[PDB]
Amino acid sequence: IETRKIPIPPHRMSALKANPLVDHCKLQVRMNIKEKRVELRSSKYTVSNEALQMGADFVSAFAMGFDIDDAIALLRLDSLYIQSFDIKDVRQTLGPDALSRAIGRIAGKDGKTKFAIENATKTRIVLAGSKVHILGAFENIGMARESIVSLVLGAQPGKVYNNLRIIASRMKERW
RNA sequence: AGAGGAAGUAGGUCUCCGUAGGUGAACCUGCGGAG
Repeated sequence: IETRKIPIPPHRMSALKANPLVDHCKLQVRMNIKEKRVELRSSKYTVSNEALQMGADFVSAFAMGFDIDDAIALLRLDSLYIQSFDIKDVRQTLGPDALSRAIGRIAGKDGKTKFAIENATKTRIVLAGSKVHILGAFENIGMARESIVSLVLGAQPGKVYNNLRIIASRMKERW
């Protein structure tokens, strides 16, 4: 018998107050969004450390900016990963014109560039300033990560999107 | 002004917060900030 408690940011508290993991994995839950904690407890119907760690990963992935439409995908498919890239990781210049210009390049007006990158490499990303979070299979996470870091190296989004599309097609192909 | 003669050229998304107005709890728009 093991328990795991996770902290949540003060962003998604109403969305966590929305309504089930006891039905999903037979693992008893408690919540308190004023101490920012969510208790996960394993019962006699709870069988595996896989179920424990996957419930923990599902709740933390809902906490870090994804909704349930992209979180029950993590509850369901075991090939699905999350990777959280800080924009402060590997940096091309020392100059502090970073945050606004970089996430203006990555996000794009009305979400055009983030959305086209998502549709191109089949991954699902969310963007909040310094931290950008990628969800999907880890080769798609590698594709989205190399596209985003080539966006912050200062390459144009048209050329980056073209190369991303051709790499995504060659990765979809079997032989 | 005249019929002839002869010639030549052809780039801030999402979420939250503080605002100000709107039709009020909520909610919408605009702005200023943090993730």
